[PDB]
Amino acid sequence: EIDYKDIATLKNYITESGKIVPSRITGTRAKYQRQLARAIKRARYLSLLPYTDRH
Amino acid sequence: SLSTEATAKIVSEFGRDANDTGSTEVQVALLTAQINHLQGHFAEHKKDHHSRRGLLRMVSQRRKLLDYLKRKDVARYTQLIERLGLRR
Amino acid sequence: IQVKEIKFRPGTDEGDYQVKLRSLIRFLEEGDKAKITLRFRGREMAHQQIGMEVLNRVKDDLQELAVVESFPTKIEGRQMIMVLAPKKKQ
Amino acid sequence: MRHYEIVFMVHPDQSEQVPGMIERYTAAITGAEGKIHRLEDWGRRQLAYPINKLHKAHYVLMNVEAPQEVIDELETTFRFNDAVIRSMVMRTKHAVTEAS
Amino acid sequence: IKVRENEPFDVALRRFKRSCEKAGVLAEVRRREFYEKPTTERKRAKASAVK
RNA sequence: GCUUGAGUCUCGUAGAGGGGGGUAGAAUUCCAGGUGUAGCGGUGAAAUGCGUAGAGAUCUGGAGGAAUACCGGUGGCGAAGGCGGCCCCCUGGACGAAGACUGACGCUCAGGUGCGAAAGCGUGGGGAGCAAACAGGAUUAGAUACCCUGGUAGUCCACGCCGUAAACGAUGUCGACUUGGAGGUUGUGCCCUUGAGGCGUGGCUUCCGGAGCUAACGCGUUAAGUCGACCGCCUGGGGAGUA
Repeated sequence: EIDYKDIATLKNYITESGKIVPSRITGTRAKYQRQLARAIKRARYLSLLPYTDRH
Repeated sequence: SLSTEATAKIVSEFGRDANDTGSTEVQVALLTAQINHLQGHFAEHKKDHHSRRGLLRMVSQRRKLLDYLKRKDVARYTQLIERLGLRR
Repeated sequence: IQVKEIKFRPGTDEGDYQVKLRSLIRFLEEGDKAKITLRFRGREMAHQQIGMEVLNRVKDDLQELAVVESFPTKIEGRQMIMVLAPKKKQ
Repeated sequence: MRHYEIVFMVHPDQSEQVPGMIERYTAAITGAEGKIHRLEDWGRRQLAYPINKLHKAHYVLMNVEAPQEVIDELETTFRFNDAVIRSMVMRTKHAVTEAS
Repeated sequence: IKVRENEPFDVALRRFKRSCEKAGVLAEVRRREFYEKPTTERKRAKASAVK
């Protein structure tokens, strides 16, 4: 749920281009969605999930 | 803001009875404690207006409570004004 | 030389005529061609003498400002348009 | 009274200092009467994007509840050292063990 | 904003993208913030059909 | 004398409320180096204008300040101005669950203190891009108009002054009542999350639409309804928020 380490479950919620899917298509509760954004960008700071495949 | 153990200490030491938190006496004491502590935080940065609002509100609350107590009785007001050391 | 121009009319009043003249001055000493657009309102066709004298006065107002090249001969439409040229420096 | 979770970065070829490095932090925090809960090292892992050249740096995991000053000076130690790389610390949310 | 199509068209036929441009949001975000104006999508077209 | 008005402690919850200090990436410029010879530029109004001691193009490293892409959707916060990268420290309010506690301790506010976007002025600091005044070209009956190429103050920082806006929900505040609907969101109830269903028992917010008001448009449990306590304001347009 609120964790960030489980990159495996976190991966399917992001695009191959590196963007984040909006909650409209997914169909999830908004608070879950903001917690997900928190977790993904916290991962981004620590150099686990790339910003994009540009480099 | 005020930590729980400090609140317990002040209510035990200063209150009239056990679990007597409804008294205006403890109200005034706790408000004075909080404002005296917050003097440290407004001693710095001199711009946090959005809490200056709360400080003014609580000062006004203390003023009104003390006025009501003095209007109702004199002895308790004298005991407070001498013991706590405020207003002057 | 660019093409610059302001409206004309023989019966124009005093002050605005002088401001127009001063504007034409600024344009000439900044190198602008002289073009005239005078619109004819109604029955101005019976004042040939005074109209000619007023046009002559207008040109005389440029006695020490520029040099005259052409003079009107025929009319096509409602107006005749003449071109004036900058004066050689002395 | 205040939990903290700490993970930082370290140079890949400098894995030799890791034992004594973590020992001197754990000695400092034990002198700070901290209560450790679990330790782990995921090992070197290739990172998503190259940062100041370099690749596949080494990781670390800690866990401690302790006062504030000590985390301040250990943060400063992270600061002036140049053999160390990105350091990040979270706030409270209590303590959780395991979770490799 | 991207085009990766073939030879034949080469001219216009992106007027669908003109319709999808939504000139309101671009003309609103290019020049300053408003915070009360992009509502024009609702509350003033359907709710103001006054006869 | 008393608790229904009002205030306190127990625990918990949400949240771009504020202030101070670090950190990061993408992107613009400027610098160095590698491969190298004219473009940028409304070109349905038309081209000048400048870049030509090695460049627009493409790579490898630095300088440098500024703002924080998708999340973002009136969704959330505040007394109104207003609030958006991420880390840490000080700190403000709101609300929920049932518990005890003081016993009218309230409401409203003429003069008076406080806060109050952007332009302005004073001390300094800083200057990436930006663009009032100006510089040049095209522009037509006619441009000191926009269109294009450059370009100072100023937008940035730290202290002080300035008190105004369509500071509009064009609806001053605080209470007690009166027919309805489909939502967003927030925590607990005992179940029957076991599926996303039953208690809204609350708070803040959307959009339609009765009785009833409304000159009309329309308002329409968050009233412009029926009542109460106050305050601030109005008597035709110009002359005028002028002297």
